[PDB]
Amino acid sequence: MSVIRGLAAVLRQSDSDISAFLVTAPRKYKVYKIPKRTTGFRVIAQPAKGLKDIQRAFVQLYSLPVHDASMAYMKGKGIRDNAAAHAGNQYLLKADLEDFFNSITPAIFWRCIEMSSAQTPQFEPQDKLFIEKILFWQPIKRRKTKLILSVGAPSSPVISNFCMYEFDNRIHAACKKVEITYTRYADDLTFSSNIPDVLKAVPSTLEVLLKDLFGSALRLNHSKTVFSSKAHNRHVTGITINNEETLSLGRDRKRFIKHLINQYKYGLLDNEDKAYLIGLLAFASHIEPSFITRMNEKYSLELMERLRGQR
Amino acid sequence: MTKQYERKAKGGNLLSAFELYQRNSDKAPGLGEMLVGEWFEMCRDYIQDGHVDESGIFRPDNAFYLRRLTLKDFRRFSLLEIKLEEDLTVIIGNNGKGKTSILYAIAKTLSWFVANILKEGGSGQRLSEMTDIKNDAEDRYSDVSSTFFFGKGLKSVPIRLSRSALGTAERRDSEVKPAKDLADIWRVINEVNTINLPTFALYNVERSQPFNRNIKDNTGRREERFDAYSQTLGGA
Amino acid sequence: SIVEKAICSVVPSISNIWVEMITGSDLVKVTNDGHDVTIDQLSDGQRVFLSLVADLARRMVMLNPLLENPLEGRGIVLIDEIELHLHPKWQQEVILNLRSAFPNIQFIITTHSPIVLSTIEKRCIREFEPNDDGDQSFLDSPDMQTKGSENAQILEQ
Amino acid sequence: IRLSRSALGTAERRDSEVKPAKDLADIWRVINEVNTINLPTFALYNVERSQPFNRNIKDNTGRREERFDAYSQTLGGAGRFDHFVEWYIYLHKRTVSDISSSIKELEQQVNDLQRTVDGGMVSVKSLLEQMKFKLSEAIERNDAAVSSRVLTESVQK
Amino acid sequence: GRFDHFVEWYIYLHKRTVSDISSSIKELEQQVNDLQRTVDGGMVSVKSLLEQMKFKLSEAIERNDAAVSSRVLTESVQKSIVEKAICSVVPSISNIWVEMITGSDLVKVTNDGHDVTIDQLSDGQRVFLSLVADLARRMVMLNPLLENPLEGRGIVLIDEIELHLHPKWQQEVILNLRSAFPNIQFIITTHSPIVLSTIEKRCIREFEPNDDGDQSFLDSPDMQTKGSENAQILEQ
RNA sequence: UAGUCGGGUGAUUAGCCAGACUCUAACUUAUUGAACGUAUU
Ligand SMILES: Nc1ncnc2c1ncn2[C@@H]1O[C@H](COP(=O)(O)OP(=O)(O)O)[C@@H](O)[C@H]1O
Repeated sequence: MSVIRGLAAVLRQSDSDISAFLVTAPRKYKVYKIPKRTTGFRVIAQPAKGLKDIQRAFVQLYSLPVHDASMAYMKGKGIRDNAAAHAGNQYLLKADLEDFFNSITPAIFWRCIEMSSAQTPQFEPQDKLFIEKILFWQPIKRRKTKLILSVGAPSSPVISNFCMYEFDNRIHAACKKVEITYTRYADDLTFSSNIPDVLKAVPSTLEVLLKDLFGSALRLNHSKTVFSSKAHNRHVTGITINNEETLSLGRDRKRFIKHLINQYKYGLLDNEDKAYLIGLLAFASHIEPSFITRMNEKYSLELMERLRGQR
Repeated sequence: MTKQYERKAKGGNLLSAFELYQRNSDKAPGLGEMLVGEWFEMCRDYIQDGHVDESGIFRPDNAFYLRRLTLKDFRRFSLLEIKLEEDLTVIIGNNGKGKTSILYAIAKTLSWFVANILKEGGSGQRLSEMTDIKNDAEDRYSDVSSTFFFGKGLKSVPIRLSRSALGTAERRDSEVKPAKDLADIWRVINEVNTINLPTFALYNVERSQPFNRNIKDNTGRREERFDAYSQTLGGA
Repeated sequence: SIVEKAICSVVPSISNIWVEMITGSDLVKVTNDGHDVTIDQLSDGQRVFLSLVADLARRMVMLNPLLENPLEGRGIVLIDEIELHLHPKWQQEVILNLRSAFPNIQFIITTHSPIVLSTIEKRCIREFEPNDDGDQSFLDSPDMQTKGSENAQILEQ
Repeated sequence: IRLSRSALGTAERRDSEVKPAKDLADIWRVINEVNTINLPTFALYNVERSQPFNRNIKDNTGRREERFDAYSQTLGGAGRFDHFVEWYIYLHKRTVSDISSSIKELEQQVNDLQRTVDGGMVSVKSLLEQMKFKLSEAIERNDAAVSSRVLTESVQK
Repeated sequence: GRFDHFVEWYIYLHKRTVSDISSSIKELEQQVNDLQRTVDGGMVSVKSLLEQMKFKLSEAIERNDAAVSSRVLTESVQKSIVEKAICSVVPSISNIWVEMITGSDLVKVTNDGHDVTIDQLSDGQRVFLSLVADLARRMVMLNPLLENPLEGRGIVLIDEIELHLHPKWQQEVILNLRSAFPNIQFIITTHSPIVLSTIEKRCIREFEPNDDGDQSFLDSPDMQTKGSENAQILEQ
């Protein structure tokens, strides 16, 4: 029974129950809007609890290959590693893909399964429909053919990382030859090098590789292709890179944190802002450990200790 | 949420301040007076702040100009980028190189700003599906991406005009929402309290037409202020 | 008064502009080279430039009521072939006059003339490579400093 | 149904609410398309109704006959009396002539040209490319006249 | 100039070149021969209302002798002359023809190796193309008795000959016009010294800078403009 | 010169002080989901 048998063995449920559940599974999604940070809203499709558990079990059962250049949605790796990969360089070529998650269709997934250069788990032809129903979301009730990955789902990140495995491999191989390091936080192609005038040809390589692999399904966002140098601001996925080639939160965010700590010093900070400040300080300690020491020196050690609390 | 918008607005962001002002105004009159609020004053100061420099010219605190223009499969350009200057940009070349095309694309982009200043959610001009797309092409669609600068509070206003060729099953859409948001800010702040509005004009080859005052031109009372946006990007 | 001052300052030949009501059709008169002439007897080159300047000044004045000088308001103006119907003497000062009258306007301009380029900084010029078919990306400024240079040198380089 | 307009530069718009009217008219149109029904007559007659009659009428034959021509310029304020004259003359022409013979000669040219089809050229389609289905379309257009549908020309007149 | 008239005339020429009269008059004769034998026995009802085409045969006989009696050039010859006049004068245009795209016939040109249509032409190329095309059409239509109708008498007045023209094109706009139309007296006005560098000093009439209209004669410049430097012509 | 980086002061997102950089060239973004940091645990 293959996939359904393993899902039943993991969920401790009968095959009939799971099979009946996986009939309108591409449709069992709750969609909502979250507020954008400046203005507008973002639409997210989140599956139901049962489908979420099914997707988690399917993800843990089958291990799809991922590349080392990818930095999103893996254990032990995240924003700090992605920023530190290009920390010591001089020039960067942050680029983005156009509608990355909703451009992935079951056709793309099955095309990537067969031609993957690394090991790929064997899916029987009988269970491919169940795979499509488990992994993919179906917007528009009337259209049963439109199946896309939903940004935000227990299974979408790993599928998205796997679908770009060949792209990541080929891009990394091309970039290492020309002394360019490449990382991708699942939508942010980051290229950096110390050689001048070497990043100009990278976007054309990206376009031709995307056309070769995904055809017209995946495209670059030309408005999101940015060239930066030490003469201008340099930040990778939220972490500023200094002219001293070290990670930083940015001067503005550091001054904001300083103002928050000063407000806490005179007791003008409420509980919500206090919790936000504690979270920001933990994130800063993760990203910029020296900032915590500087704040301890500036605002005394006892004030900081009382602010972060004790165990 | 209100807390995040307040944190961003007190830092100088204009979009967050306008969002806070709108959410206060549309609420009960306890927090919404349509004006005389912190966020409305922040927005109007952001729009209206300036100082007279050493030469006697008023310089606004937050200048407005176009930063980048990208032309993808537009007329003769497969993919072109420009780095428009803050004060004066000159485009030179032989005949049939695309300078008029660049000006035409910029005017089409500015038409959305003009329309949404005049009219809420107004529709600007769109790329032609018969002539604007490159004849050779590979996907039979064209994109015109623009980024605008409106001070440190609004460092980027990305607007993209897209059109697909005739007889294409897949039609490409335009991303014009940020221009609508900025023009909504301008229009709402102006109606609540008069502010200085930007000028968008195009003077193409359609100028130099003969004669003047051809007809009485019953067209909308030239005296009223918003008559300055009428046919402003028409070319003549 | 503001519109009249702008028109007289930018357009070189025009010294004054006003409206006559006697002969009771309403008509606008200008002064070209010391001669009072009506608006319809202008030449192509003094009427086109005056039309551009007058329209821009009207829009600036109407859209900037809270400015001491409304022409100092912000905006974007697109001009195609600025040297249209202009003698080489006029081309030597059109850019300077436009930039002086409207200092906060972002001017994006195309031209076929070294005379106009002689009054423009090298950094403000975006040139097309002569052997280009549309595959070139991210236009560049020229190498030779056009501002204050010889017209023949600008034609050469 | 509400017809709304707002001034330029207002922070919020005032839009029309013509959806119920569109729904009722969609009901009318769809029902009529599937099966012919009686339609309402909307007309407006202003003081421009008093205009001189210009003797002869432009012979723009081909459009005064269709049913939906009754809505052409129906709310312009002046009735299309020239359209009425053309329609009335058309009805008279179909009553005094073209109806005593009815479909007697129109189908005869097919048999007559069958001689050229058989004993003339090997195959003839260029000479008989229109009337063969023109007779069929005339029949399916006059089926309304011959049934409990669109009235005959004589009774209309 | 009436460029729309030129486009209609050019499409007429293309249609009558691809159709011709020898492929229609013989068909009319064959149809008449078939029908007359068919109606030989009787029942002339198949010809009474078909007599319209038989009379149109004689109508087509008319208006065709005028094409033989007036010694007018062949439509293909006129098309070739107009095409070679257009391509040899306009630098960017390589060839011009008519295609039946989606039924309608539209004129296409070749600019820098690409096959854009007329509506996609830039203003600099389109205006010069319209001028040369209208002049060539008028010369061909008014000079039917010449081997080359472009070598005919006439007086052509052009204002601002360098209009919309790049300086590279101004160096060859006078020579091309003179070579294409040798027997026309050209009276032109210009604002560019690049054009004057290709013109004899004897052919130039100048207005003095200090001139309010009291002068009585237009003199030639003292310096020889032909073959001179651009700076020298600008200065003297 | 701009612009950028950000060590310090500053009831502190502002202002100021010192220092530094400059491929034609950042524009700081998104949750409840995924991973990361932190806290309970
Ligand atoms: N859709 C198109 N596809 C390909 N080439 C085009 C298209 N539209 C115009 N062109 C070409 O691109 C040029 C456009 O000219 P234009 O933008 O007016 O330039 P300029 O102002 O420099 O003369 C011409 O050479 C024209 O033939």
